[PDB]
Amino acid sequence: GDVEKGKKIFVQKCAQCHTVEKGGKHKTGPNLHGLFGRKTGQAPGFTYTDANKNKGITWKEETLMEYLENPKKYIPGTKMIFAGIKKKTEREDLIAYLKKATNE
Ligand code: HEC
Repeated sequence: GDVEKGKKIFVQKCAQCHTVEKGGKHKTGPNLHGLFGRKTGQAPGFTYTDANKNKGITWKEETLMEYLENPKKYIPGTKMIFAGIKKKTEREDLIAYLKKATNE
C-alpha cells in the first residue's frame, strides 16, 4: 500500500540493521542507498558474504520483494536474520515506501 505503512515497519525491524531514514548506518546490513534500479555491490566499508554482490539480480520492486519474502533462499548464503515480515501488507508497503526514497 503506502509510505507511512512501510516506514513504520522499516524503522522498527529494518533500521535496526540498515539505518537509512534516521541517518545512514550499515550496522548489520548495508544501508539502503536507494537500491531500486541501482545495484548490489554498492555498499561502503561493511562485510557480509561473497554471494549477494558477485551474483546479483538488479534490486527492484520484483527482486527485493522476492528477496524479503525469503532472502536465504533467494540469493545463495545471504544470512539476513529476519527472513519474513508479519503479513503480505508490510511487504508491499516497504516496496512502496522505498520507491519514494529513490526519487524523493
Ligand atoms: C539485521 C539482522 C538485518 C535485518 C533485521 C534486516 N536485514 Fe536486510 N540484510 C542483512 C544482511 C546481513 C544483509 C547483507 C547481504 C547478505 O548476503 O548477507 C542484508 C541485505 C539486505 C538487502 C540486499 C543488499 C544487497 O545485497 O545489495 C536488502 C534490500 C535488505 N537487506 C533489506 C532489508 C529490509 C527492507 C529489512 C526490514 C524488513 C531488512 N533488510 C532487515 C541483515 C538484516
